[PDB]
Amino acid sequence: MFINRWLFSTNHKDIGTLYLLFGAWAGMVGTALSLLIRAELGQPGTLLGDDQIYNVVVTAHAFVMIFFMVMPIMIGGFGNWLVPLMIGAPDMAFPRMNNMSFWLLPPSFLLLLASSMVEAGAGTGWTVYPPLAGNLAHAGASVDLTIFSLHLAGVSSILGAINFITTIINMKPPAMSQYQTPLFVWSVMITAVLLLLSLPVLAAGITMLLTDRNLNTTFFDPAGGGDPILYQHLFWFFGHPEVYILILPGFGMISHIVTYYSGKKEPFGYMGMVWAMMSIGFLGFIVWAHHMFTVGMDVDTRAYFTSATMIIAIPTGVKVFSWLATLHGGNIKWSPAMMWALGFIFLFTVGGLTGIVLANSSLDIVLHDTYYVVAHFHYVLSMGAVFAIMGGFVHWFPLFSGYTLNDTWAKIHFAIMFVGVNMTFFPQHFLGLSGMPRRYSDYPDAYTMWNTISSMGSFISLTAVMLMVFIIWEAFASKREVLTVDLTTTNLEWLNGCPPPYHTFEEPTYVNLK
Amino acid sequence: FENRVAEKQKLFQEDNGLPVHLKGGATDNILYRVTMTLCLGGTLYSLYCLGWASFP
Amino acid sequence: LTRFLGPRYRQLARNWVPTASLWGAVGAVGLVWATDWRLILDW
Amino acid sequence: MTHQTHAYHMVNPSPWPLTGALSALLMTSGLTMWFHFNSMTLLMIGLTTNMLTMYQWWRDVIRESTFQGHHTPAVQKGLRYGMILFIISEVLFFTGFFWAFYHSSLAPTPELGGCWPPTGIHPLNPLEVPLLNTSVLLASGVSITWAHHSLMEGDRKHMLQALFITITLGVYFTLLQASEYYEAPFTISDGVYGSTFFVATGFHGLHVIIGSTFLIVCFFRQLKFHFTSNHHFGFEAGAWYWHFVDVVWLFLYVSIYWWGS
Amino acid sequence: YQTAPFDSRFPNQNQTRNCWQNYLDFHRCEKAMTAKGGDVSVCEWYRRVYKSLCPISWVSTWDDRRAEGTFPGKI
Amino acid sequence: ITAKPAKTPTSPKEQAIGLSVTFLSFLLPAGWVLYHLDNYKKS
Amino acid sequence: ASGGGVPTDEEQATGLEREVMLAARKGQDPYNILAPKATSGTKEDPNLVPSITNKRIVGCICEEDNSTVIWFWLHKGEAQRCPSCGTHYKLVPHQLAH
Amino acid sequence: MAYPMQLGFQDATSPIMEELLHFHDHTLMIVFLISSLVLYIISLMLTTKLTHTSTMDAQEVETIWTILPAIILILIALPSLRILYMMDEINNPSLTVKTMGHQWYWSYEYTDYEDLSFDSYMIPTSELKPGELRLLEVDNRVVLPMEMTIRMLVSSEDVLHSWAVPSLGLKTDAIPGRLNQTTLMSSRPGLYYGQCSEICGSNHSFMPIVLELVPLKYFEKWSASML
Amino acid sequence: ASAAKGDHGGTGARTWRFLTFGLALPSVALCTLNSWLHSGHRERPAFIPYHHLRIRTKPFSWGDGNHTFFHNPRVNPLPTGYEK
Amino acid sequence: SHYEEGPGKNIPFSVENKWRLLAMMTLFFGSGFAAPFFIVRHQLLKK
Ligand code: HEA
Ligand code: HEA
Ligand SMILES: [Cu+2]
Ligand SMILES: [Cu+2]
Ligand SMILES: [Cu+2]
Ligand SMILES: [Mg+2]
Ligand SMILES: [Zn+2]
Repeated sequence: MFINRWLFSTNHKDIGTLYLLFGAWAGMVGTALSLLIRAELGQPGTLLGDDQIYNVVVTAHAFVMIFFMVMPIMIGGFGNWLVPLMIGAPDMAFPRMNNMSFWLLPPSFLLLLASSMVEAGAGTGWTVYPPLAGNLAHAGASVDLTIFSLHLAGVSSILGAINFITTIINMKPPAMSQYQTPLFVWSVMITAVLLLLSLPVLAAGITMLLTDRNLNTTFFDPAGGGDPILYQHLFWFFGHPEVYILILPGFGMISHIVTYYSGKKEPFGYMGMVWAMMSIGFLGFIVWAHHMFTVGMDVDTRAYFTSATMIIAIPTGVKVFSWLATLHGGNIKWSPAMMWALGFIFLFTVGGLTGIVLANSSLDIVLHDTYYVVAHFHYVLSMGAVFAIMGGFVHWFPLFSGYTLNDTWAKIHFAIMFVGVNMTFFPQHFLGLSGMPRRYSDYPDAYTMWNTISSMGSFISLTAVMLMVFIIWEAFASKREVLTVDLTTTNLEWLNGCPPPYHTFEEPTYVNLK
Repeated sequence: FENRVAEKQKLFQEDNGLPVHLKGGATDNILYRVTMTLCLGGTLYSLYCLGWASFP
Repeated sequence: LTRFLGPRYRQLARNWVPTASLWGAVGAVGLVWATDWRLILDW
Repeated sequence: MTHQTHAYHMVNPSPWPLTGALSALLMTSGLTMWFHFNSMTLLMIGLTTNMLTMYQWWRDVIRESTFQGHHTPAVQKGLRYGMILFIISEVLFFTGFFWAFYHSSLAPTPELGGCWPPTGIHPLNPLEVPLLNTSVLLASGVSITWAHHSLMEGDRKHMLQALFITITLGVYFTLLQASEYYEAPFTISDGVYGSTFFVATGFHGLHVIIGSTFLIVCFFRQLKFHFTSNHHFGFEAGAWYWHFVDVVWLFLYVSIYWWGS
Repeated sequence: YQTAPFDSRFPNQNQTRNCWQNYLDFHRCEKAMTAKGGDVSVCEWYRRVYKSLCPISWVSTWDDRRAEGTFPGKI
Repeated sequence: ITAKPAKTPTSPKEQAIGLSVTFLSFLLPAGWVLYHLDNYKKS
Repeated sequence: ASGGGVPTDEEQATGLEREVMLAARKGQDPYNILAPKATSGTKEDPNLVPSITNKRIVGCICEEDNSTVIWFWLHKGEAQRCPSCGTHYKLVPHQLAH
Repeated sequence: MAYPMQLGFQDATSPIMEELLHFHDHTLMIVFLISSLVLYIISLMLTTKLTHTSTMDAQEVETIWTILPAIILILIALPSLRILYMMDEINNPSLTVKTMGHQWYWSYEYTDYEDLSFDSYMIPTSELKPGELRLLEVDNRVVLPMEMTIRMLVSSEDVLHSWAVPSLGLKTDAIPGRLNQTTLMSSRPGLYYGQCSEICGSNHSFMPIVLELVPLKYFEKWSASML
Repeated sequence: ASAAKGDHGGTGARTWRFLTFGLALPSVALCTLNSWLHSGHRERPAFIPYHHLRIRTKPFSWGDGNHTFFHNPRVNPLPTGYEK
Repeated sequence: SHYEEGPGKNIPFSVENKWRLLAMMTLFFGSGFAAPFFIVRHQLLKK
């Protein structure tokens, strides 16, 4: 019974719930790791020890938050939960395969946990670049385990990418065109395509790294005629699409949240919005090298990559401005989710603006490998991707559970986290302009002030993720059942009540062919 | 040759309230349990090895 | 040989494994006392 | 409600995803044992449960489609998409390896002798067996097509005959390639040339074996009358995969065997 | 001579080949002036350049390779 | 979004309890390990 | 060439596959594979929404190029109207279901 | 070097670093414009009881907000690219120094004439003489002539490392088997600090760079007394 | 190096079966002969301890950890030199 | 499908007793947050 339901599932709703549960827990581990990082940097000196134990921590932080919290939650959680409901499908195209996608995750996570236990773990950076990641500077099972964890997580994500594209394309009502599906669905259909094309190149890269250190190959070893830079190309070819794969579903949720709380029927410029994500997804494939400005490449190619990278601002701009245009004549409701949506719009703008700066190779020479880049991506990840997750979570919680959250508490939670993340990452812009490198367990005396303030902010964030856990408990402890939902005419996900039954759309949906 | 898909269609369409991976008999069941056993055991064995390798 | 094999027989085999499975465990226990493996003793 | 009125398939709870996920764990960690604490028992168990899972997972799929009739037109169109997409991810997997190769051969490091093929490497002759392997794969391309056409025309014997010829050519290539490996005057350990060569042609080799067991499966399904002149996706896929395989060999031949040697 | 001057055939951030080429060139010229005599003329220019640009360790190992005859370049 | 009153309301005391517990469960284990860092760094 | 031997759908198709196969040749569509064609939608010529129960979700693409489908439950009883454009829809019992 | 409570870039010791400061100011001016524009529009949208929830025509305004960002990007790109080429410019150096990253120290090689080569290691915070910088002082500074175009060639003898000196606006990764080139040109004497800008193991944070720039005369006497 | 040839506008199974036995298979036979004729056994290449070859940074997970998988002693030397 | 439906029933954990739930959530998120701390400890106690 429990087994059949929870271990042998073929239900998009239950698999989606299983994901959210996996993502939340992984989110705890990643938070703990981020605290050890700021604990180590909150006072001049060494708390843990050498850059090895420290960088092992920094590496797990990245893998956990990227592959085990953000991706599972947005794509597996909201993806599986909402997609079928938004297009009127009974389930997904491949219910069984969908389950394997999920179950591949816990093992993948185990391998990553195991890696930091055996030997001295993997202090290579999330980019696990060779020669440091090689069998000399990093002998032992650790890196190998890190590689296998990544293989599984990749197999999991492209299998799911296959499911979402097939479902989304093949399972909509016969009269509904693609230009009739909601932005969130478009958002995951496009993210699914990026995963399908980038993930395999990564697997090609790390498999080459695996043979280099166990089978005596020399793909990245100069001795045999290899090239450590070749790994950089392969990794980053996936590495960039990967960050868009991380923000796109967030773009979608934001479009849904802003529109709903503005009391609007639809988002402003729907086709412009579809065009924008498609452009973003595409340009995202031809700019990888901006991560290699100080590697010794030709000035000309270095010029190409700074330009190519900059044009991504245009489409992203039409999206920011569209969400604003959406708020326009709206009847605004200051709900928790709307608060998260507004924060995202601003904070993400700042963080992406800061990324345009780094787009310049000349300036990037002095900005690369410093805390400026740590600020850039935490703005777009800690107050971009994450803010979307929170807005979507508080907005759809009633649909998933049937129960409601205490809005006041939910608002308190935003206030605390908003202060925390800004205090944590704002100072870091300075540390980076002033020269503080990345991946250091200690720094020259001058960087003491900002690092201190920065670490204090991380403690406020800790407070907020603790409160959230409680906020979820209370919701489930009180049991206020949902009664009425607004704007369902334009929001299908809610039409079957909270929570929708195990089997929805048993009998299709009627859509006329005008 | 044969052609008896018609017999199997009937066997598998039979309303015995059994899941497809068991709808076919007793062997389905032994195969299932063997597979399940090896997997769980293996998983246990793997955890042991990791606990073992964690130490110097 | 061929006669013994049958589509119908499977339930008996499944039942046999448990009794057989239970029987198998006893031998390990029985052998172990006589065998006295230090590792077995350690277990 | 109660009785569905959509043409889709609601698959029964299967333990297979869990079983195959556990399998991946066992094989990956098992490789880690083999590579480090010199043990294969774990790797052996994983390979085992894995075959078990694939057999059963695919057995059920056959049950649900051929015996139970769940593969309505809508369900099939979805399987077509899935296969295409899968083949795509594969095309991009091989692309990492051609990138690697071209990267190395187009800009040979001084430690190689500043040339390509590196000094000390004696490349095979494309005009010898590589040329043979090429013609074998290409012929199975025409014969698998003949098979497909017989099937649609309900010609049982001929489809079987063509599918058989196709399968043996695939095996012939496997053996031929196997001998080439053994006679090759260079190894995986011979710098970047050997790496580049053995892993690209090697992964492809694995794919020819994966494609051949697939066609074999198709062969037997046909012996058992599973396929109708009009519904035989299992074959369509086997066929698409088989072509992906010739094509990859054409690039290998031209790039590694001819140009980069 | 101050230091190896700018070389048009090696105009980018990567000078690896610059070091490599001149090391070859020198030793190739050397071998010839030897096996020809021609008043044992000498190609110093190449050595000045390769010594400036090539890190010691490379030159060393290459020399050793040339010693045991495992040097991959054609001289 | 409207909802029925709580089927099983959580009074302030009840909340104060759940909030305290939630905090401790996060702060204790970490605090302990962190409290003994030096002992580890000195074996 | 020459010969025969492979089964046909008409003779070997089973389950739901067969059901839609036959149903399709009679011109009917019980498993909603096709897009329902609209009526004039007037109070007198409502769009007839077949259903296997007493309510079905109707999605109304008000104007041809609309990107937003208006959704709502159509109940057994008097004709109902799309909230954004009138357009009458009336539930009807679903015949063929096998 | 960096001082306490610093906000922006370290003071430019060389001309391209000056050039960068000005470009950054330009770029930063724009990010301030846009980021404040967005914030104003947002607060504007959320501050009225007036509603208009019916349909709104897009596209029309959609050109303004697509052509504008396009013009602004050129305004950044142009200056950026110019400085970019200016860096990879045809110059003729009067000296060539090599540096080789090693697992936890850099070694330098001045070999134009004589085979001079030494190791540069960080001074343990324990053996620092009063007034010496905690994690920045090295035992052997890399001495070079001020006011002269030097050609640095960066490589490594093990894992990847990155040789950087912010005041001069330099940063070049050190990749084994590779010779990356960079032009150093200080326009003023002094001590200029930098740090390894690439994760390389346990002591990644403890392998600094200290440039000491004196006049040619003192440079050559130093060079000789060094062997 | 060809261009193309004999068009037979109607392609059914008979056409593909025709190409199989009238083109595909005959080619496999020719090339087989060709490769059976050019079967010149190359004398094992001269051994010279080049450093970019016979790489060994970690002993192989099998045998004496110094023998590559499809090791052919006749044509593959160990790092030290030919097997025997 | 004998799968129960409705609030509190579409989840793999019991939500019927708020305090048993409290315990479960506490162990769940708690064990997740503590893991990194104990891993660092483990690494600090090796040689
Ligand atoms: C979801 C996460 C995310 C997102 C969306 C982005 C978006 C962008 N990032 Fe990225 N970035 C990261 C996460 C992300 N990044 C990470 C993880 C790293 C570090 C990885 C590592 O090395 O470890 C990184 C690193 C990184 C680098 C290299 C730094 C270095 O190591 O030297 C660069 C440089 O090009 C860069 C640029 C950009 C750009 C141009 C965008 C653009 O998408 C920004 C677009 C947004 C806007 C431009 C604002 C909105 C638009 C307007 C308001 C229009 C008007 C504005 C203008 C005309 C400018 N990023
Ligand atoms: C998803 C991406 C993500 C997120 C969200 C964060 C969040 C945090 N990270 Fe970051 N970090 C990375 C990804 C992420 N990080 C990456 C890729 C690197 C590069 C590593 C490398 O250099 O190799 C990095 C590097 C990095 C550094 C640089 C270390 C160095 O280079 O020396 C620092 C230091 O401050 C740091 C700190 C933090 C902090 C303080 C938080 C805090 O903001 C955390 C706040 C807590 C949360 C926001 C999580 C709460 C959310 C949930 C738990 C979801 C709950 C679930 C439900 C509601 C269902 N991170
Ligand atoms: Cu990028
Ligand atoms: Cu370093
Ligand atoms: Cu370093
Ligand atoms: Mg770097
Ligand atoms: Zn309507």
